[PDB]
Amino acid sequence: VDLGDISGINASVVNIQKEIDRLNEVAKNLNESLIDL
Amino acid sequence: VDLGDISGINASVVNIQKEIDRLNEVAKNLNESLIDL
Amino acid sequence: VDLGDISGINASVVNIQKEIDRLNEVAKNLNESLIDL
Amino acid sequence: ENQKLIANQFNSAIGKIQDSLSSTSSALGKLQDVVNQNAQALNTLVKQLSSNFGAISSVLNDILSRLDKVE
Amino acid sequence: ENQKLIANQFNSAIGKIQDSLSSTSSALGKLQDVVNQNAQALNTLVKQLSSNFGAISSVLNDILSRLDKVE
Amino acid sequence: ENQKLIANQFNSAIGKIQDSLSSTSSALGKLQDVVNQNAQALNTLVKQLSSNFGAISSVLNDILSRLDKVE
Repeated sequence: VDLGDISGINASVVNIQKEIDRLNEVAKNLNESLIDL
Repeated sequence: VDLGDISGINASVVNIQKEIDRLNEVAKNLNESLIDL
Repeated sequence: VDLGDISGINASVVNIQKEIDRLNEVAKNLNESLIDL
Repeated sequence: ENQKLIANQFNSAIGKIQDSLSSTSSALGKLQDVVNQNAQALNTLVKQLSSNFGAISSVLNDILSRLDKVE
Repeated sequence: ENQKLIANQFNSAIGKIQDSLSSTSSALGKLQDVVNQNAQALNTLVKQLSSNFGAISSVLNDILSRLDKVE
Repeated sequence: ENQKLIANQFNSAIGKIQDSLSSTSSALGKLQDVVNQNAQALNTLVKQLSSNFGAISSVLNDILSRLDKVE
């Protein structure tokens, strides 16, 4: 008996930390775009 | 024979409903920021 | 012996390509909203 | 005239940002639904696999037991 | 002068919001790719597990059958 | 007066867009955490399933072997 091999089944990981960091950076930098007449 | 125990393998769930609700709330409230000269 | 049937276990797929395309379309169209006095 | 231009451009930009926020909310909702469905699917698979390997362990134990009875 | 200030601040804010929208689009695309890959992976695992437990069921059935033939 | 109105509306809109960007960042972070946890979970399940079917294959091989020794 030779059972099927499943060792190849793999699940990727996501690395969107750059984009989350950029979103928070822009949410912080938008205070430099406020208008002070 | 004692097969390996897998009962501990668990997958978390995500609950970003607060953030989706906030996004829709802001998309609705941005009509209060339109300019009417 | 009749082992349990797992063939019904299925994982959905996500199709948010419309929304990603709309986000990029808006990021491109926001150049038409820049102010040129 | 310049004030009307600023106001029109700002209203256009706010409309486009509202569209973008609605698109982001829809995308996050769909991703939440799919990730939660796959989480429930993996949990159901883990549970039923636990049951199935339990059954396999029991039947292999019975086999080995009577087996041993044979010789 | 105040109009030029409003225009400059608005252009800066629109540039930053364009950057944020591009970042959100990239993040949603990556999350879509990864969630879809894991969905295909779970589906492939479920299929091949179905086949594998089918084989195990068949071989255990043959074992129990000849087994029964023994005694 | 109209300049103060434009400035106030723009500051309000930038505040709301900052809130929306913080919400999107939080949502993307939570989705990343959950997708990565489910990825690690599927990988752990695949590994331990490989080990478990390896054990099952070995024990079925031993069974079939002594089995064959029987008749």
